[PDB]
Amino acid sequence: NSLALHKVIMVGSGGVGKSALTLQFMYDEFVEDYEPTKADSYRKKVVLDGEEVQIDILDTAGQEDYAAIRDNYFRSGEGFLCVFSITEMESFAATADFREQILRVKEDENVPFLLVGNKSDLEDKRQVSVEEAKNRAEQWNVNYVETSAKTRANVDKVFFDLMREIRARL
Ligand SMILES: Nc1nc2c(ncn2[C@@H]2O[C@H](COP(=O)(O)OP(=O)(O)O)[C@@H](O)[C@H]2O)c(=O)[nH]1
Ligand SMILES: *S(=O)(=O)c1ccc(S(=O)(=O)Nc2cc(F)cc(OC)c2)c2c1OCCO2
Ligand SMILES: [Ca+2]
Ligand SMILES: [Ca+2]
Ligand SMILES: [Ca+2]
Repeated sequence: NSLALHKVIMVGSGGVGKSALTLQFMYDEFVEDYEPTKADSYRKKVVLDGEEVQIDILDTAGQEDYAAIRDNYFRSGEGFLCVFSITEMESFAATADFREQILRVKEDENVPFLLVGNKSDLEDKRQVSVEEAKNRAEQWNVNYVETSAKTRANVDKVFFDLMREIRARL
């Protein structure tokens, strides 16, 4: 009677595509204006490897600055999509901070976690090399996936593959 509930948290610096990825996954729409300061949760039934489950997505927005609240939000998460934009090197640099924030709270270096390089449809504006992102993912023992919220490339993959990590590790 009770479905598995996979609790996913989007993290990453501003403008990288957290909301656009979420809204593409949820509603099959590329949304380009979503309030940068708006954090919201989303829930959908999805059939994961043939099992009906519920995904809950917390689309964070960095507005909450009070560390105890931010940590409470992370503590509740079971898996993390750590998003940067391949067109903004500083957003890639910033991923280290989210990683540490998550590790401090979850206290488990194997927490379900994907490094997501979004905006793969903007190859001509790339600032982060595939090599260096892959190297960082290797250092963290996480998978690296490049996505485009615009074209839908690997959007279902990152949510499904994270749910597979949650299923396996919890
Ligand atoms: N070209 C392109 N633009 C994107 C992609 N994902 C997000 N954007 C754009 O980047 C801006 C910020 O995206 P948003 O999801 O609001 O970033 P957030 O601050 O991480 O939630 C928006 O104007 C989006 O249209 C993508 O995959 N490709
Ligand atoms: S709450 O459900 O009232 C809530 C959720 C999310 C945010 S936020 O994403 O704007 N701030 C966060 C939340 C995180 F889990 C992590 C952050 O750093 C990655 C930032 C939020 C609230 O309520 C208060 C305002 O912010
Ligand atoms: Ca769960
Ligand atoms: Ca957003
Ligand atoms: Ca869909």
